[PDB]
Amino acid sequence: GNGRFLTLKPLPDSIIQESLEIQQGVNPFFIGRSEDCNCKIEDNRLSRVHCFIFKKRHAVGKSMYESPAQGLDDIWYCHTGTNVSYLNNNRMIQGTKFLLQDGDEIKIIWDKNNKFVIGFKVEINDTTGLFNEGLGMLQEQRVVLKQTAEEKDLVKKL
Repeated sequence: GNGRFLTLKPLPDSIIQESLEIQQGVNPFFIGRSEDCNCKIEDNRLSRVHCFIFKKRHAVGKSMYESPAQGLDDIWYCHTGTNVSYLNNNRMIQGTKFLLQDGDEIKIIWDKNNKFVIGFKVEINDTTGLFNEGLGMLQEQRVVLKQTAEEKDLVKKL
């Protein structure tokens, strides 16, 4: 783990076959058409801050012993593109936050007529104090969350 905590690899299933590497030091990782986005994807439909993956400290209870997930950090995928995105089987409109599990393929654009399909595979190599890495633990909860003024601020800087 030289620095790349998470690796987003736009796989062949995606119009673009490149590899993106999020660094533990980079939070949140911005994605879109304009390289400004830490992540780089050239999709005419994509936007400047098409979407970004943000990292937050996992909210847990009180550990009265020696156990993990005692306040570590989780990685949330935050879609900011008007073209909406799809992760596994969840919808994510511009202004949503989603939990990212190791080996998560996120599709940011799918066109039936234009045959435009995108999708990157999240591969976590380094765990920068992650409660797990992003795949959670026990009863997986894959639900789309709503973005707030806080997340909106992150994109303000990009």
